[PDB]
Amino acid sequence: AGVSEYELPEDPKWEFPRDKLTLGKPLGEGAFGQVVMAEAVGIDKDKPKEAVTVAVKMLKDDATEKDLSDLVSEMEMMKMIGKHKNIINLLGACTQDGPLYVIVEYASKGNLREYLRARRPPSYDINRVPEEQMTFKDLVSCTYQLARGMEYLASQKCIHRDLAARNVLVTENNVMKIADFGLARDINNIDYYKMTTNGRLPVKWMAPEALFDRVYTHQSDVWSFGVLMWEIFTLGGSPYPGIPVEELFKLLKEGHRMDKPANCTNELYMMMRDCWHAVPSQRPTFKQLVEDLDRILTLTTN
Repeated sequence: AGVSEYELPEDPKWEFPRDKLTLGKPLGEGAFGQVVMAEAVGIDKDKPKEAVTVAVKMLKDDATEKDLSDLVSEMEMMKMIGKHKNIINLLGACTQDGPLYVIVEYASKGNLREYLRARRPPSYDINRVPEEQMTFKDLVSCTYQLARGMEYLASQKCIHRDLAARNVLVTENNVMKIADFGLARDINNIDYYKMTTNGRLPVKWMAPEALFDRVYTHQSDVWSFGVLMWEIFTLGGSPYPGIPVEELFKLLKEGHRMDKPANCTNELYMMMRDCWHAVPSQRPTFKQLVEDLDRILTLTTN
Protein backbone atom coordinates (compact mmCIF):
# COMPACT_ATOMS: atom_id res chain seq x y z
CA ALA A 1 0.00 0.00 0.00
CA GLY A 2 1.13 3.66 -0.62
CA VAL A 3 3.18 4.54 2.45
CA SER A 4 3.14 8.32 1.86
CA GLU A 5 -0.62 8.37 2.56
CA TYR A 6 -0.98 5.32 4.74
CA GLU A 7 -1.80 5.87 8.42
CA LEU A 8 -0.53 2.97 10.55
CA PRO A 9 -3.62 1.58 12.29
CA GLU A 10 -3.67 1.10 16.06
CA ASP A 11 -2.69 -2.39 17.12
CA PRO A 12 -2.97 -2.46 20.91
CA LYS A 13 -1.66 -6.03 21.35
CA TRP A 14 1.72 -5.07 19.88
CA GLU A 15 1.89 -1.38 20.77
CA PHE A 16 4.62 -0.35 23.16
CA PRO A 17 4.75 3.04 24.97
CA ARG A 18 7.63 5.28 23.76
CA ASP A 19 8.37 6.56 27.30
CA LYS A 20 9.25 2.98 28.33
CA LEU A 21 11.81 2.67 25.53
CA THR A 22 15.34 4.01 26.00
CA LEU A 23 17.48 3.90 22.84
CA GLY A 24 21.14 2.84 23.22
CA LYS A 25 24.15 1.98 21.09
CA PRO A 26 23.64 1.21 17.41
CA LEU A 27 23.82 -2.48 16.41
CA GLY A 28 23.60 -2.01 12.69
CA GLU A 29 23.10 0.47 9.95
CA GLY A 30 22.21 -0.99 6.60
CA ALA A 31 21.25 0.87 3.43
CA PHE A 32 17.48 0.66 4.05
CA GLY A 33 17.44 1.14 7.82
CA GLN A 34 19.11 1.07 11.18
CA VAL A 35 18.99 -1.11 14.31
CA VAL A 36 19.85 0.11 17.85
CA MET A 37 20.11 -1.53 21.24
CA ALA A 38 17.45 -0.35 23.70
CA GLU A 39 16.12 -0.96 27.14
CA ALA A 40 12.42 -1.75 27.21
CA VAL A 41 10.76 -1.29 30.58
CA GLY A 42 8.00 -3.83 31.19
CA ILE A 43 7.94 -5.39 27.72
CA ASP A 44 7.78 -8.89 29.21
CA LYS A 45 4.47 -9.06 31.14
CA ASP A 46 6.09 -11.35 33.73
CA LYS A 47 8.39 -8.60 35.11
CA PRO A 48 6.50 -5.30 34.62
CA LYS A 49 9.02 -3.04 36.36
CA GLU A 50 11.94 -4.91 34.84
CA ALA A 51 13.78 -3.47 31.83
CA VAL A 52 14.81 -5.97 29.17
CA THR A 53 17.48 -5.43 26.55
CA VAL A 54 15.98 -5.34 23.08
CA ALA A 55 16.89 -4.36 19.54
CA VAL A 56 14.97 -1.62 17.75
CA LYS A 57 14.64 -1.42 13.99
CA MET A 58 13.86 2.05 12.61
CA LEU A 59 14.25 4.27 9.57
CA LYS A 60 17.21 6.52 8.88
CA ASP A 61 16.92 10.22 8.01
CA ASP A 62 17.37 9.61 4.30
CA ALA A 63 14.83 6.80 4.14
CA THR A 64 12.84 6.18 0.94
CA GLU A 65 9.17 5.17 0.70
CA LYS A 66 10.28 1.59 -0.01
CA ASP A 67 12.33 1.74 3.23
CA LEU A 68 9.26 2.60 5.26
CA SER A 69 7.25 0.04 3.30
CA ASP A 70 9.80 -2.70 4.04
CA LEU A 71 9.86 -1.86 7.76
CA VAL A 72 6.05 -2.04 7.92
CA SER A 73 5.99 -5.22 5.94
CA GLU A 74 8.60 -6.80 8.20
CA MET A 75 6.61 -5.86 11.29
CA GLU A 76 3.45 -7.37 9.78
CA MET A 77 5.18 -10.58 8.72
CA MET A 78 6.53 -11.12 12.24
CA LYS A 79 3.01 -10.77 13.65
CA MET A 80 1.56 -13.48 11.44
CA ILE A 81 4.47 -15.90 11.66
CA GLY A 82 4.35 -16.36 15.42
CA LYS A 83 7.08 -17.55 17.79
CA HIS A 84 9.92 -19.98 17.27
CA LYS A 85 13.18 -20.58 19.14
CA ASN A 86 15.12 -20.09 15.88
CA ILE A 87 13.50 -16.88 14.71
CA ILE A 88 14.15 -13.36 15.88
CA ASN A 89 10.82 -12.74 17.61
CA LEU A 90 8.76 -9.55 17.46
CA LEU A 91 8.34 -8.08 20.98
CA GLY A 92 6.36 -4.91 20.26
CA ALA A 93 6.25 -1.69 18.22
CA CYS A 94 5.85 2.10 18.61
CA THR A 95 3.65 2.95 15.61
CA GLN A 96 1.63 6.04 16.56
CA ASP A 97 2.65 9.71 16.83
CA GLY A 98 6.29 9.47 15.86
CA PRO A 99 8.88 7.39 14.00
CA LEU A 100 8.04 3.71 13.54
CA TYR A 101 10.07 1.52 15.92
CA VAL A 102 9.92 -2.26 15.53
CA ILE A 103 11.11 -3.93 18.72
CA VAL A 104 12.63 -7.38 18.50
CA GLU A 105 14.69 -9.83 20.54
CA TYR A 106 18.31 -8.81 21.05
CA ALA A 107 21.02 -11.19 19.70
CA SER A 108 24.18 -10.22 21.56
CA LYS A 109 26.66 -12.15 19.39
CA GLY A 110 25.55 -10.46 16.19
CA ASN A 111 25.38 -11.71 12.62
CA LEU A 112 26.35 -15.26 11.65
CA ARG A 113 29.05 -14.43 9.08
CA GLU A 114 31.13 -12.43 11.60
CA TYR A 115 30.32 -14.96 14.29
CA LEU A 116 31.85 -17.79 12.22
CA ARG A 117 34.77 -15.73 10.98
CA ALA A 118 35.73 -14.91 14.56
CA ARG A 119 35.65 -18.62 15.45
CA ARG A 120 37.83 -19.85 12.59
CA PRO A 121 40.80 -22.23 13.23
CA PRO A 122 44.28 -20.63 13.05
CA SER A 123 44.92 -11.77 8.63
CA TYR A 124 45.46 -10.03 12.03
CA ASP A 125 41.94 -9.79 13.45
CA ILE A 126 41.20 -8.15 16.82
CA ASN A 127 37.71 -9.70 16.77
CA ARG A 128 38.69 -13.39 16.93
CA VAL A 129 37.26 -15.50 19.75
CA PRO A 130 39.83 -18.31 20.26
CA GLU A 131 37.96 -19.94 23.20
CA GLU A 132 34.88 -20.51 21.00
CA GLN A 133 36.49 -22.07 17.88
CA MET A 134 33.90 -23.94 15.77
CA THR A 135 33.98 -27.74 15.79
CA PHE A 136 32.31 -29.81 13.09
CA LYS A 137 29.55 -30.59 15.60
CA ASP A 138 29.01 -26.87 16.22
CA LEU A 139 28.63 -26.28 12.47
CA VAL A 140 26.12 -29.11 12.11
CA SER A 141 24.22 -27.85 15.19
CA CYS A 142 24.21 -24.41 13.62
CA THR A 143 22.72 -25.85 10.44
CA TYR A 144 20.12 -27.96 12.23
CA GLN A 145 18.84 -24.96 14.17
CA LEU A 146 18.44 -22.90 11.01
CA ALA A 147 16.73 -25.84 9.29
CA ARG A 148 14.28 -25.99 12.24
CA GLY A 149 13.53 -22.31 11.90
CA MET A 150 12.87 -22.64 8.14
CA GLU A 151 10.75 -25.71 8.79
CA TYR A 152 8.64 -23.67 11.19
CA LEU A 153 8.61 -20.79 8.66
CA ALA A 154 7.52 -23.02 5.79
CA SER A 155 4.80 -24.57 8.00
CA GLN A 156 3.40 -21.04 8.44
CA LYS A 157 3.22 -20.82 4.66
CA CYS A 158 5.86 -18.04 4.66
CA ILE A 159 8.71 -17.66 2.22
CA HIS A 160 11.69 -15.69 3.51
CA ARG A 161 13.37 -15.02 0.11
CA ASP A 162 16.52 -13.53 1.62
CA LEU A 163 18.20 -16.41 3.43
CA ALA A 164 21.88 -15.89 4.09
CA ALA A 165 24.41 -15.73 6.87
CA ARG A 166 24.08 -11.93 6.93
CA ASN A 167 20.46 -12.41 7.93
CA VAL A 168 21.14 -14.80 10.78
CA LEU A 169 21.74 -13.56 14.31
CA VAL A 170 23.37 -15.39 17.22
CA THR A 171 22.15 -14.96 20.80
CA GLU A 172 24.14 -14.91 24.05
CA ASN A 173 23.58 -18.68 24.38
CA ASN A 174 24.67 -19.46 20.83
CA VAL A 175 21.12 -19.89 19.52
CA MET A 176 20.81 -19.35 15.76
CA LYS A 177 18.00 -16.95 14.81
CA ILE A 178 16.66 -16.16 11.40
CA ALA A 179 16.18 -12.40 11.08
CA ASP A 180 15.32 -9.73 8.46
CA PHE A 181 11.86 -10.52 7.26
CA GLY A 182 11.59 -7.34 5.22
CA LEU A 183 11.38 -9.30 1.94
CA ALA A 184 9.36 -12.19 3.38
CA ARG A 185 5.98 -13.07 1.87
CA ASP A 186 2.83 -14.92 2.81
CA ILE A 187 1.94 -17.60 0.25
CA ASN A 188 -0.99 -19.30 1.95
CA ASN A 189 -3.38 -20.41 -0.81
CA ILE A 190 -1.34 -19.34 -3.87
CA ASP A 191 0.97 -22.15 -5.05
CA TYR A 192 3.83 -19.73 -5.74
CA TYR A 193 4.81 -16.09 -5.41
CA LYS A 194 5.25 -14.15 -8.65
CA MET A 195 8.54 -12.22 -8.88
CA THR A 196 8.94 -8.89 -10.68
CA THR A 197 11.27 -8.68 -13.69
CA ASN A 198 14.29 -7.50 -11.65
CA GLY A 199 14.03 -8.39 -7.96
CA ARG A 200 15.62 -7.21 -4.75
CA LEU A 201 17.00 -10.68 -3.86
CA PRO A 202 20.83 -11.10 -3.79
CA VAL A 203 21.63 -13.11 -6.90
CA LYS A 204 24.21 -15.47 -5.34
CA TRP A 205 21.44 -16.91 -3.03
CA MET A 206 18.59 -17.10 -5.63
CA ALA A 207 17.11 -20.34 -7.01
CA PRO A 208 17.12 -20.62 -10.83
CA GLU A 209 13.27 -20.74 -11.01
CA ALA A 210 13.26 -17.34 -9.42
CA LEU A 211 16.09 -15.91 -11.58
CA PHE A 212 14.75 -17.23 -14.92
CA ASP A 213 11.04 -18.21 -14.51
CA ARG A 214 10.09 -15.50 -11.98
CA VAL A 215 8.58 -18.03 -9.53
CA TYR A 216 9.28 -18.44 -5.81
CA THR A 217 8.20 -21.31 -3.58
CA HIS A 218 9.36 -22.99 -0.40
CA GLN A 219 11.69 -25.03 -2.57
CA SER A 220 13.33 -21.75 -3.58
CA ASP A 221 14.04 -21.06 0.11
CA VAL A 222 15.58 -24.55 0.19
CA TRP A 223 18.01 -23.52 -2.59
CA SER A 224 19.07 -20.45 -0.52
CA PHE A 225 19.44 -22.64 2.53
CA GLY A 226 22.01 -24.69 0.52
CA VAL A 227 24.06 -21.52 -0.11
CA LEU A 228 23.72 -20.72 3.60
CA MET A 229 25.04 -24.18 4.46
CA TRP A 230 28.03 -23.49 2.24
CA GLU A 231 28.57 -20.15 4.11
CA ILE A 232 28.43 -22.02 7.40
CA PHE A 233 30.87 -24.77 6.44
CA THR A 234 33.37 -22.33 5.02
CA LEU A 235 33.04 -20.47 8.34
CA GLY A 236 31.62 -17.26 6.92
CA GLY A 237 32.92 -17.58 3.36
CA SER A 238 31.28 -15.62 0.54
CA PRO A 239 29.67 -17.76 -2.24
CA TYR A 240 30.82 -18.35 -5.88
CA PRO A 241 34.20 -16.86 -4.85
CA GLY A 242 35.70 -14.86 -7.73
CA ILE A 243 32.54 -15.12 -9.84
CA PRO A 244 30.83 -11.78 -10.46
CA VAL A 245 27.05 -11.97 -10.46
CA GLU A 246 27.06 -10.88 -14.12
CA GLU A 247 28.81 -14.11 -15.12
CA LEU A 248 26.89 -16.34 -12.63
CA PHE A 249 23.63 -16.29 -14.60
CA LYS A 250 25.02 -18.28 -17.51
CA LEU A 251 27.13 -20.49 -15.26
CA LEU A 252 24.00 -21.51 -13.32
CA LYS A 253 22.19 -22.42 -16.56
CA GLU A 254 25.11 -24.62 -17.51
CA GLY A 255 24.68 -26.42 -14.19
CA HIS A 256 27.59 -24.77 -12.36
CA ARG A 257 27.65 -25.50 -8.59
CA MET A 258 30.01 -24.46 -5.76
CA ASP A 259 32.80 -26.85 -4.69
CA LYS A 260 32.97 -28.66 -1.37
CA PRO A 261 34.11 -26.49 1.60
CA ALA A 262 37.32 -27.62 3.29
CA ASN A 263 35.59 -28.48 6.62
CA CYS A 264 32.70 -30.38 5.15
CA THR A 265 32.10 -34.19 4.92
CA ASN A 266 30.96 -35.59 1.56
CA GLU A 267 27.63 -36.31 3.28
CA LEU A 268 26.97 -32.69 4.09
CA TYR A 269 28.25 -31.49 0.72
CA MET A 270 25.77 -33.89 -0.95
CA MET A 271 23.04 -32.36 1.15
CA MET A 272 24.06 -28.90 -0.20
CA ARG A 273 24.04 -30.31 -3.76
CA ASP A 274 20.54 -31.75 -3.21
CA CYS A 275 19.34 -28.27 -2.16
CA TRP A 276 20.77 -27.03 -5.46
CA HIS A 277 18.94 -29.55 -7.63
CA ALA A 278 17.74 -27.85 -10.85
CA VAL A 279 14.22 -29.31 -10.32
CA PRO A 280 12.64 -27.58 -7.26
CA SER A 281 10.51 -30.63 -6.46
CA GLN A 282 13.65 -32.78 -6.29
CA ARG A 283 15.24 -30.66 -3.57
CA PRO A 284 14.61 -31.88 -0.04
CA THR A 285 11.90 -30.10 2.01
CA PHE A 286 12.91 -28.34 5.20
CA LYS A 287 11.15 -31.20 7.10
CA GLN A 288 13.48 -33.74 5.43
CA LEU A 289 16.56 -31.51 6.05
CA VAL A 290 15.60 -31.31 9.75
CA GLU A 291 15.37 -35.14 9.87
CA ASP A 292 18.70 -35.65 8.05
CA LEU A 293 20.46 -33.00 10.12
CA ASP A 294 19.10 -34.39 13.42
CA ARG A 295 20.32 -37.89 12.46
CA ILE A 296 23.80 -36.54 11.62
CA LEU A 297 23.93 -34.36 14.76
CA THR A 298 22.85 -37.28 16.96
CA LEU A 299 25.67 -39.44 15.52
CA THR A 300 28.25 -36.63 15.93
CA THR A 301 27.04 -35.89 19.48
CA ASN A 302 27.68 -39.56 20.43
